[PDB]
Amino acid sequence: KPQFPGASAEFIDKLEFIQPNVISGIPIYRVMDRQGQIINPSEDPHLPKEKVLKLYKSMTLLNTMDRILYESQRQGRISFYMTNYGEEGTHVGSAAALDNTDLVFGQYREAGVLMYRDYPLELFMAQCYGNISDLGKGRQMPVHYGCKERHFVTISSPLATQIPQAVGAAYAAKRANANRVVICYFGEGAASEGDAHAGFNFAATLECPIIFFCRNNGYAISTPTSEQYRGDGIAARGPGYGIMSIRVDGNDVFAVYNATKEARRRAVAENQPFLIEAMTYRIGHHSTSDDSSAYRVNYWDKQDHPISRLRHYLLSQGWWDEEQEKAWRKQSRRKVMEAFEQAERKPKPNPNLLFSDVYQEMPAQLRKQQESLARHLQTYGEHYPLDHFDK
Amino acid sequence: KPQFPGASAEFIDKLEFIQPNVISGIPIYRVMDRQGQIINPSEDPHLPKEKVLKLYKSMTLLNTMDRILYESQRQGRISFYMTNYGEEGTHVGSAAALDNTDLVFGQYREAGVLMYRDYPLELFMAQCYGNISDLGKGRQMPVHYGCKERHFVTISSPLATQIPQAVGAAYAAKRANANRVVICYFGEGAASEGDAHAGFNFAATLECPIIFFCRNNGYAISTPTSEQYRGDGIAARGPGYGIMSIRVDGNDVFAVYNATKEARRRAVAENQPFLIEAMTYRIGHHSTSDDSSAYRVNYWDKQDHPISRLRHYLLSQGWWDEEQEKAWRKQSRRKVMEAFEQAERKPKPNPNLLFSDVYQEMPAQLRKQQESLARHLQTYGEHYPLDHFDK
Amino acid sequence: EYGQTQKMNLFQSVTSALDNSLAKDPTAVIFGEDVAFGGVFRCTVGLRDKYGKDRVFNTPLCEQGIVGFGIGIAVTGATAIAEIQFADYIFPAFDQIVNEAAKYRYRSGDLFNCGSLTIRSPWGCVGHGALYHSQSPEAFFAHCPGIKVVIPRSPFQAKGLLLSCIEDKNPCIFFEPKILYRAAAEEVPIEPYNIPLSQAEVIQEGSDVTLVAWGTQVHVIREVASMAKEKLGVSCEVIDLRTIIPWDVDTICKSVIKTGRLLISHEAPLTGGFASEISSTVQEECFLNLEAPISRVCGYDTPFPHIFEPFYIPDKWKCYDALRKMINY
Amino acid sequence: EYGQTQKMNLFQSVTSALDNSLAKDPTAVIFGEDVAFGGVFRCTVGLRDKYGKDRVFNTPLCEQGIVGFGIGIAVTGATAIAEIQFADYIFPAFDQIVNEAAKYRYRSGDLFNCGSLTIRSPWGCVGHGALYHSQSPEAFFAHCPGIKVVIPRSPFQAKGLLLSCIEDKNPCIFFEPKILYRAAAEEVPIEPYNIPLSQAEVIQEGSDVTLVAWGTQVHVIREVASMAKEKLGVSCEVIDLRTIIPWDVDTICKSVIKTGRLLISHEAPLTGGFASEISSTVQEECFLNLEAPISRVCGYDTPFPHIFEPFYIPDKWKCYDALRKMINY
Ligand SMILES: Cc1ncc(C[n+]2csc(CCOP(=O)(O)OP(=O)(O)O)c2C)c(N)n1
Ligand SMILES: Cc1ncc(C[n+]2csc(CCOP(=O)(O)OP(=O)(O)O)c2C)c(N)n1
Ligand SMILES: [K+]
Ligand SMILES: [K+]
Ligand SMILES: [K+]
Ligand SMILES: [K+]
Ligand SMILES: [Mn+2]
Ligand SMILES: [Mn+2]
Repeated sequence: KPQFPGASAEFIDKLEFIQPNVISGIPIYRVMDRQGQIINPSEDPHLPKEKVLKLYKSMTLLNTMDRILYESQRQGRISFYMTNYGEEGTHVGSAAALDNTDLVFGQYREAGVLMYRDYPLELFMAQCYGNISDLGKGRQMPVHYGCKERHFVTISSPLATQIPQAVGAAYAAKRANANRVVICYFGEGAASEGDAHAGFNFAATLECPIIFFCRNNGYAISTPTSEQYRGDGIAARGPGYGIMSIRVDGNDVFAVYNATKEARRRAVAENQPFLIEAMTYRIGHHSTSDDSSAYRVNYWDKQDHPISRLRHYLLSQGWWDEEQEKAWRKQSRRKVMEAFEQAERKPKPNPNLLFSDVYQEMPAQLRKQQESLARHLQTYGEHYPLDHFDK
Repeated sequence: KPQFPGASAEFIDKLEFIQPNVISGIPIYRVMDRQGQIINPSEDPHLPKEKVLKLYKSMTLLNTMDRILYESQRQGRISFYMTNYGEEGTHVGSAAALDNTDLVFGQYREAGVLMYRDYPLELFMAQCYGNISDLGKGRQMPVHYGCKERHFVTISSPLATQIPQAVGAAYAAKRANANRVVICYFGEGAASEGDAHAGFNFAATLECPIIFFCRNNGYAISTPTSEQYRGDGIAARGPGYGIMSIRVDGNDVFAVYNATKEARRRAVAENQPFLIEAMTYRIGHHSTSDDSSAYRVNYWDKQDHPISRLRHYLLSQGWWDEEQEKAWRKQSRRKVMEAFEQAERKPKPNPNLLFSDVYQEMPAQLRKQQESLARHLQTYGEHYPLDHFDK
Repeated sequence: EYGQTQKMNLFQSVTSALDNSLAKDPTAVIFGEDVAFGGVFRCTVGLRDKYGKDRVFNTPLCEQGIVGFGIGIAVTGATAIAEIQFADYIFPAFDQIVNEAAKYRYRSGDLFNCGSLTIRSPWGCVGHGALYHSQSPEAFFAHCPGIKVVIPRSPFQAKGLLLSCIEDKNPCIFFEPKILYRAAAEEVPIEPYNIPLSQAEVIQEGSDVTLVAWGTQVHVIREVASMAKEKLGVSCEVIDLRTIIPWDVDTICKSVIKTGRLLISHEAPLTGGFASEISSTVQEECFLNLEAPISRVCGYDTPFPHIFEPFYIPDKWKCYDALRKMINY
Repeated sequence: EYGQTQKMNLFQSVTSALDNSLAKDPTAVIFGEDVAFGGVFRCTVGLRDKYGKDRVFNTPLCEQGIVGFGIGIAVTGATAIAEIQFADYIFPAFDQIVNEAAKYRYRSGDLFNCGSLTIRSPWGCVGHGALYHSQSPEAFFAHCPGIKVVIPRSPFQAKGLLLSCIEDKNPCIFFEPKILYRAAAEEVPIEPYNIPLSQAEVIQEGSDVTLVAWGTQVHVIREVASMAKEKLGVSCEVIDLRTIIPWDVDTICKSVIKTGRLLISHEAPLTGGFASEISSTVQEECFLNLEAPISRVCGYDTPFPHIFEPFYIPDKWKCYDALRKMINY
C-alpha cells in the first residue's frame, strides 16, 4: 500500500492516464418537462399552491421590470441595465429554498432573488436612477443592488471577488453557530477567475456551510463556453476540490428548488460546501452596452423558458388561467410603472455624499476636499447640474 | 436530450449529488518496488545501462552538492539554500524523458533537471555565491537558477507565476511548429494559487503542448496536505479542466520516466496538456530558514528513497557494486569541492550591475542614479565592502 | 507627413496600429476577453478574419492568466499584445505585472525577457462608468521599475505610441482613454509610424505658466489655456506627458525654468497620484525658479462615483480656478 | 506608564498584541499560510493552543483567497486578522484589497463594510532577501482611498499600532519590519494599549532641518541626526510618520514651517515612492518657508538585489551626504 501523505490510493502497475468524460458529462437533473409535466413523481416537491404562485409572480414581475428598465435605458433615462431573461427560474427556485436570513452574495444577474425576498420596486428603481432614496447613495452603476435588511450583499462589478468572500462569511457563520447557509452566485465565465479556485478550495479545507451556485448560460458576453473551458462544465470541477456537486436544468424551477433545498440542509448540518451548476441560456444581450447580433435565441425564448414551463405546470394543475394571467400582467405593469414614475421624479442625492463612507469617519484631508468642492460650487455652480441634485 | 450549450449530457430524473472519491483516489502508478524489482515486465522501459547510470549519477551528484551547500549555508558562506532530498527521482526521471531543447519552467526544488542537462557545478555555485561568474549577476537569492543554453527558465520566488507563463510559451511553440513540449514544475502548495487555475484552464482551451508536473511531497513548509486541499490530491483536478491526468510514485524513476515520456509524445502530437502528480516526501527542511522539528522522515529516508531504490535496481542487475559506489562517492565529492573552492575565491560582480537590465536600455534617470552611487563611493567608500566586489 | 492618411477616431487608430503590426510581424498575436469578434469597444474588428483564429483569439475570463500567458509568449520572443477589458480589471494581474513582467530581464541577468509584451486597456472616465469602469491606474504602475506606461491624447498619437510600445523591447502598458474612442476623427497615416516613448510633447508654447496632463485631460488643460489667455491675459505652455514611466523629466523642467509656475492635472485621485512625482521632481530641479507652489488639480481621494461624476472630475473650471490662485500667489 | 511591562522584541510584541486581541474579542480569528505552528517569523506561537484551532489556523496557499476570505469574515462583523507571509506576496491579493476591501463601505452606502479586517505582513529589507523577500510596498497602497497603511519602528510602537489597526473600523494593512523582529528588546505593556493612527511622532526636537521616515529607516535618520550634530553643528528634528495613509500632514508641515528644510527617506524606490506625496504636499503648504529643496533619499529605481543590498539601501551615509548638501544649498 502507498504510504504517501498527499493522497489515499492503491498502487497500479499499468500506465493509464485518466481521461475526462466531456461528451457524456454529469447528467442534467430535471423534474418537469417543457410541457410543465412532472417526469418522476418521487421527485415532485409538491410545493403548496401559494408558494408556487409566488415563484411564478416573482419571475413575471421581474420580467415586467426588466422590459421597462431596458426600455428606460434605451430612452436615455438610466445609464445602464442588464436583463435576466431566461434565467428567472434559477433565481426564484433557489431563493425559495433558503431561509430569509441566509446570506446572499451575487454577481449581477440574480435580481429575482431580491424580488422573491420582497425587495420594494421603489428601491430597485432608486438604485438604477441613483436617486435620493437609494441606500447606496447613487455611488454604483445600475443593477448593483444591496440590502442589509434582506441579507443580500451589495453587488460589485469585478467578477468572482465575492466567491472567497462568501466562504469567509460562511466560516464566521459556522463559528457563531448561526445555523444559516451562505449562497454565492456567479456565471460560468466568472468561474474562470483565480478567485473561484481560492473560494472552492478554502470552502472544502476550512469546512464551510456554503452553496456555490453557478448559472451556466452558455456565454460570457461574446465568449461561448467552448472558449471558456474544455472540461465538463463547472459541475465537473467540484469533486476535485472535495465538493459535493450537481448539475440541474435551470429552466426548471422545481429541479433548482430540489437541489438548493437538499444542499442547504446538508451544508448547514455538515459544515460542508455544495456546488450547483444550473444550465440555462442567456436570452437577452449581455447588457445595454452589448449588441449580441455582433456575435450570435428564439429556440430558447419559445421552447424552453422557465416562465412558460411553470405557467404550463400551473395551467395543467388548474391553478392559473387566461383570466388570471391577463389580470396579473396588467397589475404588475401598473405597479412597476408607479415605482418608475416616482423614481424619475426624485432628485439625485446631495453632492457632498460623494465624500462620506470612504472610511467610516472622514479623514481631515478628505473633509478639506469636500470643503473645496462646496467653495468651488459657490463660484462656478452655474456650470454644474445642481438643479438635478438635493441641496 | 438537453440542448444547453454549456455541457454535453443526458437528463437524469433522480436527485443525486456527485461525491468525491478521496479514500480510494486515483491509483499511484509504480514500475519498481522498494527493493528495486520490476513489478510488471510489460511496463519495464528497459532503458540502456548508460542512461540508467546517468539517472543514478545525476541523483547522487545532486545529493552530494545539496549536502555541501546546506553545510556551507550553516557556516555562513552562502545566505540561503533549499535541498532536494527525497525528490531527486522526480527530477531526473522526468528530465530524462525530454528533448534537450524542450523548455523548462520550475519552482525551486527541481535542480536535478539542470544537473541531468549537464549544467556545470561552477554555475550552480556561482549563483549561490552571487559571484562574478553568475550569469544572473548575483541579483537573485540562492537556488534561483536559470540557463538559456539549456532551456531552463530563470526561477522566481513568487509561487505558481510560471504556470500560465509556461502555457504561453507552449502556445508560441505550437504556432512556430517547434515540435517541442514545455514542462512546468510546481509543488502541491503552489497548486493552491489562482495562477494554477488560470494555467490549467488556458492550456486546455487554447490547446497547448505542455506537461504540468506537480511534486506532491506532503508539506508546504509547515502545512500538511490535509490543510492544503480536501479533494483527491492534484491529479483529481486535471480531468475537470479537460486535462489528461496521472498519478505516479515519484520515488520510482521508471514510473516518472514512463509517464513523462508518454505525456511528451502525446502533448506534442495532439497539442494537448497533460498533468502528472508525482507522489513523494520532502525529507529535508523546507529551506535553511526552516526548522521542521517545529511542526513534524526516516521512514522515508530509509525505506522509500529514489536513490536507494535505483541503487538496488542497479545492484540487482549487476550494473553497480560496492567498489563503484565507493569510487563514485569519492569522485563526485571531489568535483563538488573543487567547484566550491573556486566559487568562494571569486569576487562578487561590479556594484554598477545593480542598475543594468532593469530595462533593456538604462533610462537616463536610472543612469543618473548609477552616477550618484559612483560619486557616493568616491567619498564614503571606506564604509562599504568594496574589497569583496569587482572594480 | 507620413504617406497617405485617412480620418480615424481613436478606436479606429488602434485597429490600424494592430493591423499594421500583424501584417509586418508574423509572430504577433492578440488575445484577451472577447477580442475575437472585435472587442467590446470594437478595437479588434476584422483582425481575426484577416490574420486567422490562431493570431486573434479569446482567452478564458481570467486576467492573471491573460498577463501570465502573454509573458510566456514573449519569453519565446514572439510579440504578445494582451488586452485587459477595462483598466479597472488590471488588478488581478498586478502580481504578474509587478513581480514578474517588470523584473523578468533584471532578475535573469538578461538570459530571459518578456520585452515583446504589450498590455492594452481602456482607461479613464466615461460619463457613467462608476467605480469599476472609470479608473485611471497609472500611479500604481509608476512605482514599478521595469515596465513602461504610455497614454495617448488623440488618434494620431495613439497609433504612433502603440506601435512604439509593441516594438519596444520592454513590457509596456498602453492605456486608451475610452471617452475618446468615438470622439472627433483626425488624419492618421494608413501605414506604420512611431512616436517616441519617454518624450513629452509641448503642444502650445507659453511664458507665464506650464500646464501638464495626459490622456483626455490634455484637452481640458488646452481649454484652460484659452480661458486664461481671454480672461486673465496669461500665456500658458501646454504639455502632453504621454509616457508616465520613464517620464520626460527634462522637457517639463525646461518649461518650468522658463515659466516659473507649474500646474499638473489628472483624473486619478490626488494622494499618491502621479502628479506628486512630477511636482516633487520639478521642485528639486527648478526650486530657484518657482514663483508659486506647484499646483495639483486631481480627482478627489474617493472611489469613482456613478451619479456624482460631474462633481468628481478635475474639469476646466477646477483647473482654471487653481490657475487663477497660482498666478495671484 | 501602562501597568506591568516586560522586555519584548518586535516579534514578541506582535504575539502579545494578538494574544490580547483574542483574549478580549471572542469573534477574532487569525489565519494565513503556516500561522498554526507559530508562523515562519514565530509571531503566532502559542496562540492556537491557547485559543483553539478554529481561531488560529492555516489556510491554503493562496493570497487572493486569504484576503477575500478575511473580507468575508469582516462583512459579518467578526474581527479577521489575515497574515500575508511576506509583503512581496501581497500582490496576488491586490485586486481584493484595492477594488474590494477599500471600496466596500463606500460602494454600499454603508450597508456593508469590512472594517473589522486587518492584514499583517513582514516588510522591508533583511540583509539578503533579494527581490521577493525585501520589498516595501506601501506606495502602491497609498493611492487607494478606503484603506489604512501603518508601519511601526519598535516593539512598543508595534503593539500599540497593531491593536489600533485591529480595533479601527476600516480595513488596515500593518507592515512589520522584519529586520527588527529579533533586534533589541524594550519594555512593552503586557496588557492592551493603543497608539493613535494618522499621527506622526516627533521623537527628537530640532531647529534646522526636519527628517521624516518610517519603519527601520527611523533609526537610520536618528543616527544621521547625531552625525549632523557632531560633524556639522546642525539641529535635526526627527519624525516617525507611523501611518502612511491617511497621513499626519499637520505634524510634518508644522515642523517644516519651523525648520525651513525637509529630508524624507525610505527604502522603497524613489519614483512613485511615498516621499513624493509628502514632498509635494509640504511644498504646497510650506512653500514660503522652504530654505532649500525638499530632499528625497530612497532606494534606487530597480528591483531589490541579492548581492548588492549594501549598495542599494538609503543608509546613514547616503542620508548624511544629502543633508550636508541641503544645509549648504
Ligand atoms: C475581473 C473582471 N474582468 C472582466 C469584467 C468584464 N465583464 C463584466 S461581465 C463579463 C462576462 C461575465 O460572464 P459570466 O460570468 O458568464 O456571467 P453572465 O453575464 O453570462 O451572467 C465580463 C467579461 C469584469 N466585470 N470583471
Ligand atoms: C505567492 C507566494 N506566497 C508565499 C510564498 C512563501 N513560500 C515560499 S515556498 C512556500 C511553500 C511552497 O510549497 P510547495 O508548493 O508545496 O513546494 P515545496 O517547497 O513543498 O516543494 C511558501 C508558502 C511565496 N514564495 N510565494
Ligand atoms: K463581484
Ligand atoms: K515562480
Ligand atoms: K513591448
Ligand atoms: K481594522
Ligand atoms: Mn455566462
Ligand atoms: Mn510541498
